Amino acid sequence: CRLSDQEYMELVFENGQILAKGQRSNHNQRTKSIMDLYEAEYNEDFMK
Amino acid sequence: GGYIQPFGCMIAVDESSFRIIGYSENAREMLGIMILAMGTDVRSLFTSSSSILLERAFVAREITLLNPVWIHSKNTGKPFYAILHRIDVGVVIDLEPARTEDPALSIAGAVQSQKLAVRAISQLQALPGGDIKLLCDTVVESVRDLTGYDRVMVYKFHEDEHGEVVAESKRDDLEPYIGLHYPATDIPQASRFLFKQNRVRMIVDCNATPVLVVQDDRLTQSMCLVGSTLRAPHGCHSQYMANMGSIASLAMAVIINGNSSMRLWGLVVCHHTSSRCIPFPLRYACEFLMQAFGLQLNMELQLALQMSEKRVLRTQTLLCDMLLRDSPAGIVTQSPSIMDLVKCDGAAFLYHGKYYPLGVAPSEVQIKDVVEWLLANHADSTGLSTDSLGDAGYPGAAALGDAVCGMAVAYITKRDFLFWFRSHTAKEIKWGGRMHPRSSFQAFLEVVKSRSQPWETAEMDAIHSLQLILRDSFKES
Amino acid sequence: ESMSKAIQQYTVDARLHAVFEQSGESGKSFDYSQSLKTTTYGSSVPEQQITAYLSRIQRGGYIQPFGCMIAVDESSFRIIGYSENAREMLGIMPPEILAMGTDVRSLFTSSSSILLERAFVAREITLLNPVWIHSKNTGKPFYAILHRIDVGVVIDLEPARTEDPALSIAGAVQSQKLAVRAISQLQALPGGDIKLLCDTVVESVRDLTGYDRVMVYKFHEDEHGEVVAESKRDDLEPYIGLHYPATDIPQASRFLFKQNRVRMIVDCNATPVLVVQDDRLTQSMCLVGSTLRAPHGCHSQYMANMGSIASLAMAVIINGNSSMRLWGLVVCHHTSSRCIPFPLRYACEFLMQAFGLQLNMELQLALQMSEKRVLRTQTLLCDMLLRDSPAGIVTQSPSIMDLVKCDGAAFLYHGKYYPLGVAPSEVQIKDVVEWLLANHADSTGLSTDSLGDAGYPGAAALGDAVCGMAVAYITKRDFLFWFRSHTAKEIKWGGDGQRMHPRSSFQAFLEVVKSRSQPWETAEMDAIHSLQLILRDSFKES
Ligand SMILES: *[C@@H](C)[C@H]1/C(=C/c2[nH]c(/C=C3N=C(/C=C4/NC(=O)C(C=C)=C4C)C(C)=C\3CCC(=O)O)c(CCC(=O)O)c2C)NC(=O)[C@@H]1C
Ligand SMILES: *[C@@H](C)[C@H]1/C(=C/c2[nH]c(/C=C3N=C(/C=C4/NC(=O)C(C=C)=C4C)C(C)=C\3CCC(=O)O)c(CCC(=O)O)c2C)NC(=O)[C@@H]1C
Repeated sequence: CRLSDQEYMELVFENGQILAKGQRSNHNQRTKSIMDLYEAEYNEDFMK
Repeated sequence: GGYIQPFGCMIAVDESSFRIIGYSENAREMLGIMILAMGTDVRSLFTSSSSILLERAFVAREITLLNPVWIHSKNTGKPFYAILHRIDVGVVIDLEPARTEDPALSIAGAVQSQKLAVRAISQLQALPGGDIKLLCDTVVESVRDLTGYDRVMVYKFHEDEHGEVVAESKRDDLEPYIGLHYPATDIPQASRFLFKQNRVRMIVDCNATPVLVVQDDRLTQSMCLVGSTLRAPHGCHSQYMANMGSIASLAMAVIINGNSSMRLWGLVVCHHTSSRCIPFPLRYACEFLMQAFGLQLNMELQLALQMSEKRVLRTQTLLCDMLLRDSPAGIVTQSPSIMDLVKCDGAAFLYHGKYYPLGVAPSEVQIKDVVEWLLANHADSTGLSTDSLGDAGYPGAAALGDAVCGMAVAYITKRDFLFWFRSHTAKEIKWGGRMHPRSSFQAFLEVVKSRSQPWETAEMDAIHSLQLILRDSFKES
Repeated sequence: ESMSKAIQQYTVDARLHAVFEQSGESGKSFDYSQSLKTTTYGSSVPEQQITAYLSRIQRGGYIQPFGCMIAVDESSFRIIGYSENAREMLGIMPPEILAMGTDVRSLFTSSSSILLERAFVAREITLLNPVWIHSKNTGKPFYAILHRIDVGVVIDLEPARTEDPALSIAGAVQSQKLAVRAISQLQALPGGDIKLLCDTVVESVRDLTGYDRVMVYKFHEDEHGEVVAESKRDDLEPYIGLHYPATDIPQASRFLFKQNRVRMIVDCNATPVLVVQDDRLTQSMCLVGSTLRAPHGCHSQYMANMGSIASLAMAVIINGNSSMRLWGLVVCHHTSSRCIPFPLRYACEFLMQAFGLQLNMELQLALQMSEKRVLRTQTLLCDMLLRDSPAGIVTQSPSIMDLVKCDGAAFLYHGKYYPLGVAPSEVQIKDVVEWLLANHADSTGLSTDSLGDAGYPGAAALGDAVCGMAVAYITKRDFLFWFRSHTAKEIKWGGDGQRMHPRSSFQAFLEVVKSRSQPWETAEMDAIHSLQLILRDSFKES
């Protein structure tokens, strides 16, 4: 039950069938809450 | 005038001339001033662009749809998220400081609130629409992921306004509050109305010293801070939260459609262990998710009602078909019985002296005693239903104990009867775990002692239709 | 993967695309009607044509000229492909600053580069998407949307309005609050009607964006489309009630619409922009997720011919039985160039999600109500059979016609013929019985959508009055008949098929459904089978 991000997929025609092969077959899953991600990424420290 | 939590400001002005009529006691120190005094112009306290935005918000009819406003301070230049509403006296603005002063990151956050809400709702709509427990668990999981609190639960208000925790997700170091019930008195009606109006209520610190709002000496009465999001909680609730252990909270509102006017189905309450403030985009993402939650809950409720109607109709048809074959005494002798029409712990049929029990039913002596009592008081009626045998008129209810607390009777002619019994509301409640949830529990039990769950309208009409079938069949012979 | 309409339609889409390209290259005109009539719904196409068609649709290397595209390698921030107009847009032109193999962090400002780096090294979800950046030379504010392909990161850069950032935040909060109000108004609606829901949604959408025309397309089981609501601009010609063939929206395009929720076309007459790539890369870039992908020439020509210059299409997705299904689209059309900002698209997506949820509501509730009504009608018919002779079930009301939506009913009891509504004559039904017993003898039923395609030699003289016939085998001599008329009777719209215009689409659709009734749903056959079982048991008791 993770939020994740929209992953796009492309139709290919193989073995006499139309299969929606994914782009990147994918470790290091997220282990921190979205609150921690917001507090880390939105860090305006390099503007000193 | 009231009180406010010390994480924001409060300024009330006249709508026509932007004329100050009352300010919070911390406004002249958080806005960087020291000018405020009493009775000054707010446009002079902000930058030109912020003043233009404020005037544009003021002029528009619906003061909503223009909230929040990213105004800027004038003496320090720090940003300030401002929320506006109308108090019939004037316009009230609440300023909550923004901790992202970058003009580039703020826009990214303002769009990411919408993106996060869309992603969470898209996750919500993947589940099949056939149950409510899965919906509640998914909602609490998503809310815990977005907010990162220490505990998230869902409260459900019953027909007598008492609550029951139906879903929960916690950091597994604390006791689990799933399956607990509390009486209706724990939530005042005014608080329910306020939750119906402003479908968000966030308390940052329960031990924070409230700040008095300074009023003006030209207007009667105290201004209504009901619509404000900075209103300080009552002392009783602060004591309750301090005793429970939680220090911060964020209660949303689940609102469904009913008989049209809306109905407060329940809340979604998040609890922490230390002061948590949370940033604005996550708050708005949760607020946007609650709407889809309410829509799906209404869907599930209506579908469940239709399914229950269909099931009751099928059961009644099967019962009537079994009745028509041979003697009418075959109703109870076969596997499909009366106990399937209604949610009951026992059933009984009194037909020509001979008595047929099923499940948790009293003995024959108590049965004829009940018949005598019924024929004493209610003789000309057609049916009766008491959620408690005692307190209703039965003198012998003490002998029954906590097994026949609830009862519903239907007379056939004047002497043959159909009874549906029900035990007290303590055999289906577990909660395996000074104001404290332990005190509220089992005080709910003393409130509901020697009483069964009330009979719903659908069951009453099902019983009425079946009874009419008995009258028709027995009139045929 | 064979009987489904989509797989059969893929080959027809490939054939039509090839025909369009051949006509275009040879200096001719794409004849819509002749091309649609010539190719059938079957499949006689090899693997190479389908593969090439899919590659051309998904990997075309052409974007719309309202934003730039830059692709980089995740390893060392190195450009591996870009659009030409980027040099125009970023202001790089007067040692090359935009040459392949450069550092993409030297094109923007230092803070923008740092934000890009933070958004680059990430995880399953990142919290800077899109980013608000500034070009190095001029200072143009750019909205950068990043997504991932099999070889690197694709960045779509769209220009933004240069103004006070407070106005930038306001333009998003107001657009989101409008959608919130629309959803709230959608909530407080008397349930049980779909038409009112659609008519509210179209008005809310038109008030939100502000286009010159908004319509809702619903897809049937045949996979064709129908306009179910419309909010025009007074002097514009109405399109409500229009029906267009299934081939107008290819299956691959439907998949793409389901992938990216909101797809916008700014100008249908602008010149598409080429994308330059690397020599080492095997195949062309994948523009399957880029918000700048240019429409194929066929749709651009269609939009130019019919009158629209801009477009904004959104997807209506319901839950099918986990699994998502495309119920239809909500499409806004304009009469000039129109490029709405980014937050409006997200607000529209939110509104579409709410609309889909309420649609699932109404569909499931309607199905339950239909089941209840069918049960009540069947019980009443059984009571009527018990109280009187079997012929009673056709004499008074409610009768067998009330069981399913049809135009006529017929009962054949030992030579006696009981017709209700529109129905064939005596000799006509006798010949129908003869053919039915000759062809399908060992069967308990037969449901056909067209008596012509089924094999009945008498369908031609039968006429358009009855076209579909559902049969129930009560005995070897007694049957139950339900008759339904052709689809064109309820098809009514207030409106040389060379050009590609909605009138030609309507003509093609009317040609497609010639001598064909509406599909027989499964629930109708279930009810017919239940009635057949009850009648069979009752008559076997006698
Ligand atoms: C004292 C005056 C009475 C009182 C007042 C009061 N309560 C609320 C809000 C809530 N009361 C909750 C109580 C409980 N008890 C539980 O068993 C439990 C959870 C399992 C909780 C948290 C409750 C569910 C709420 C709403 C959620 C929350 O805010 O935490 C309020 C409103 C406070 C405000 O919003 O400003 C008042 C005034 N409650 C009592 O129990 C006393 C008899
Ligand atoms: C040429 C290759 C074939 C073709 C391709 C094609 N169509 C679309 C998208 C749409 N086709 C629509 C058609 C019609 N016809 C109508 O009757 C009508 C309105 C009353 C319209 C607009 C249609 C509804 C769409 C969806 C988008 C929209 O509403 O404009 C596409 C996808 C384009 C994209 O990527 O956005 C392609 C490639 N269509 C034909 O008619 C040719 C046979």
